[PDB]
Amino acid sequence: PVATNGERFPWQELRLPSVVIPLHYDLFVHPNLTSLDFVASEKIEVLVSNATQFIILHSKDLEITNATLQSEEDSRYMKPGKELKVLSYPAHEQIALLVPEKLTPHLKYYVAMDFQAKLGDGFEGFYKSTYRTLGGETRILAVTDFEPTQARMAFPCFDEPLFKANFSIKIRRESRHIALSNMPKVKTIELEGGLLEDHFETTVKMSTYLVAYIVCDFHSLSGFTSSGVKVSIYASPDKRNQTHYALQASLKLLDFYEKYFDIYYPLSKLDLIAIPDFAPGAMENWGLITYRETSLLFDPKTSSASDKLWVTRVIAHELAHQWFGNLVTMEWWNDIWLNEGFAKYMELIAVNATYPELQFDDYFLNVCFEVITKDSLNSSRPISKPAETPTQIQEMFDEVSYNKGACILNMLKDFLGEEKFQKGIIQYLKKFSYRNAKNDDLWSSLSNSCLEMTSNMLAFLGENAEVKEMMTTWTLQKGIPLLVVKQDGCSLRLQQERFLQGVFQEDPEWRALQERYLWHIPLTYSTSSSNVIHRHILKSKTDTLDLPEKTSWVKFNVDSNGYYIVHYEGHGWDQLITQLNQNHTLLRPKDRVGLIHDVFQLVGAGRLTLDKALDMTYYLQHETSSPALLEGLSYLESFYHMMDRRNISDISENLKRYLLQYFKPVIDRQSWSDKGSVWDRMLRSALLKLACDLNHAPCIQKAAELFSQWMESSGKLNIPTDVLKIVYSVGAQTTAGWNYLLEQYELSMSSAEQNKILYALSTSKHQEKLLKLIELGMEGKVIKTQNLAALLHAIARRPKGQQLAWDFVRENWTHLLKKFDLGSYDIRMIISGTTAHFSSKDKLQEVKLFFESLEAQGSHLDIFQTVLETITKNIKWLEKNLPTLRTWLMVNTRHH
Ligand SMILES: COc1ccc(C[C@@H](C(=O)NO)n2cc(CNS(=O)(=O)c3ccc(-c4ccccn4)s3)nn2)cc1
Ligand code: NA
Ligand SMILES: [Zn+2]
Repeated sequence: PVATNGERFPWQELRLPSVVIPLHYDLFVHPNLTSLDFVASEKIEVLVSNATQFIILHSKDLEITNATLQSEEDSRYMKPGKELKVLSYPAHEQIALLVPEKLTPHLKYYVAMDFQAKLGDGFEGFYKSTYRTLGGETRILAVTDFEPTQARMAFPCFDEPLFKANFSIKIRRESRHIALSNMPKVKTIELEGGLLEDHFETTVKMSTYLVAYIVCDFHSLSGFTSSGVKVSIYASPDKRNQTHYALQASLKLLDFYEKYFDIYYPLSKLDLIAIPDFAPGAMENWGLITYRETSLLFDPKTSSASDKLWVTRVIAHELAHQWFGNLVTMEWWNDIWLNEGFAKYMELIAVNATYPELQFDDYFLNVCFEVITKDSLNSSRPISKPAETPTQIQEMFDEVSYNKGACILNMLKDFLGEEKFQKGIIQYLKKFSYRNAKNDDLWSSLSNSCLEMTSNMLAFLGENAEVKEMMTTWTLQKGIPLLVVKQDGCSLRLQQERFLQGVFQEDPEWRALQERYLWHIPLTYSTSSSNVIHRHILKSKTDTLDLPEKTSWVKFNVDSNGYYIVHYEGHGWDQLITQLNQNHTLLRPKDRVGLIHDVFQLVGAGRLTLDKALDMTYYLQHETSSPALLEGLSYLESFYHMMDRRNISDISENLKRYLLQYFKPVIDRQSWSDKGSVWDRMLRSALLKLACDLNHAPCIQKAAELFSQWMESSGKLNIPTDVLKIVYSVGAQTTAGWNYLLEQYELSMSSAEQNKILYALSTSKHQEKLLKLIELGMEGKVIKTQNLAALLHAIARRPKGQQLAWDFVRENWTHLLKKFDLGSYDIRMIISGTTAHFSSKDKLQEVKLFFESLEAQGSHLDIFQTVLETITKNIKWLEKNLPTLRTWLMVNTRHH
């Protein structure tokens, strides 16, 4: 309605008009890494579908100087063309190009624009990044990051994922720099002044948010896949030795993704570059995937086995995105899960297929449990929810769109079989190649999948209808269902419910939270007598089944492959617990993990008492399966840290004693080395970290001895990676070791070692030392600002830093909003990581007042409600179960 120069804007909708459709961008960028600014020009080929007097596109923080319109099909706009009037509307981040004469439909025009801006200083758009060399030199590079709505900060464009087009990129650079982009380099021309100009191959049809171009001086290692794709791993020169595994894994993973999807990677080259200053974990720019140094680089001397697993995960995630994201892109950000959820799920398939030795199949259950934590609350959301403003679009990248989408995909695969599910995937990818799809399109392609007139045809059409109907309820409804199972000789009564955390069965608002929710749950169950898996689809609120066997216990949801919680009435829980204590080996390992998880969730839900869960944790002395052991230990360790965060010293000390005593044999048999399998090493790390956290004398002595030897040798003696973080943390307890660790941090060349050292420094007791770490992170010179969100979290969870971090966030909010966006993942993680652990009425009131203060200033986020409800959850869990824990621990002291 208005503009910066007055006058009216010929558009209101924050969505661009569908009239002018782009076809081809000609993008020339001239960045100057000395003045830290860039000048650029573009020529967009547009197709006019309806007669209009104006074109609307996106532009943000770009000074536009020249704007012309040419046409080869409309003679009125012949060469050299006419000038266009530019109107700016920053409220919607749009600009309007006013044309002198109405354009003709079904024709093609060319929009040329010259613009310029400074290199950004944050994490978005075309921004500047620095790295440190081995000798101490500091170098500068320029990198792009556009997802979701930041491509408009680099060049004016139709910045929506539906407006796919081709891209011809040209970059002007000095001789000391190289230029990378999406496509390979076709030609380099030498300029008069001595500069160089790189011309890149034209890109295929793709959305704007995947455009990338980098000017740097990195070194790379190259390799070729089976299908001839040139994979190159780029990184800072002094770090080239850290890229070997990243190349090996990318090659293998790319070959698998081609074989599995039956579609070749279409570009001739694929580049993986490790950016020093990078906010997200990685970004899937087509042919130029940018990574954090901790997500791509692997150094055997300082990287643990878990680091190897994370690097493999992120490479598999980003490579899978090349199909689920670049090849087939969503229609709009409301269905963001169509990209992210699939990629998260494809991690499991790809890693487990290519690196089964990493045993990521056992770890996948955590992905679902993390969302169950947030889905059992009223403040959750459906996987497909509309979004409009850029902040809302950024908020769509949450655990819902990622993990929940991945988990229901795994549930649907278990229901349909791997062959049928794979065929549906291949049909979906081949059908929507180089275009966009939506939620309904995916479910149609997945249900109407052909493995490898008749009654088989009628059952095939009925079952495809069934599948589509089933998944529609899983994507359009929030929450997670709870299955109540009641046994009766041969009868089995099944009830479905909306599982709620911290809202019991009789609470006055529990019936107002059971409104219209109903799920088509594909139940699977096995019995104590027959190992045969039984399948049944629950389509109503209540149902009954019959199994002629009359057995002891019935275990529903085999391997927890279904997105639901099971509850057993009567003697069901007692039968299962007795089964575990006698011979846990009769139940499947994933069944044990699901049982432990579900038991503790129901204890919070009010369907079970805490002593029941604590009595189940008795069999953990007989457990050998690492996942189940680590699950129970994590619950007990969470209980200890929940007590220690408060001043409850008696319960905390009793929990420490029980953990050190009941789990002494497993702790003592652990070595201080990097030997064994992946889960063997991860079990060692977790157990030794737990023991050293509880001030166990042998752990502390061994860690102090290792740290003393390492410091006296000055890096010459080697600490095992699996124990590296533990040793450094213990060493940081002394001012001498603390300062030495900070100095080694500044001088280190391994990002993994730096991450371990930073954690170690955060485990200090002195208030001034933690505050200095926070201030260093804010400054961004020694400790990079990209680590701030993580650092604050590590400090706030500990008792000494809880109030310090909370005070810092409340006081320096305005300074934080200058470094990150409101909807950015960093701000969301800062708020949650400093507030969600609170479990008192006073802290809940403080957080409520803080969020209200953030309101009325223009800042609103969904994480506000989620944090509040979680703090409320914690308060209710304490008041309802605190004396029970006390009594159980005291009873254990007397039971011997
Ligand atoms: C497993 O390895 C991973 C996991 C996630 C990612 C994120 C990445 C992506 O997945 N791209 O496809 N991404 C999203 C955006 C834009 N939105 S953002 O608000 O700025 C935001 C940034 C990070 C988020 C996040 C991180 C962890 C969990 C949930 N969310 S959310 N840019 N890059 C990369 C690799
Ligand atoms: Na994506
Ligand atoms: Zn992703």
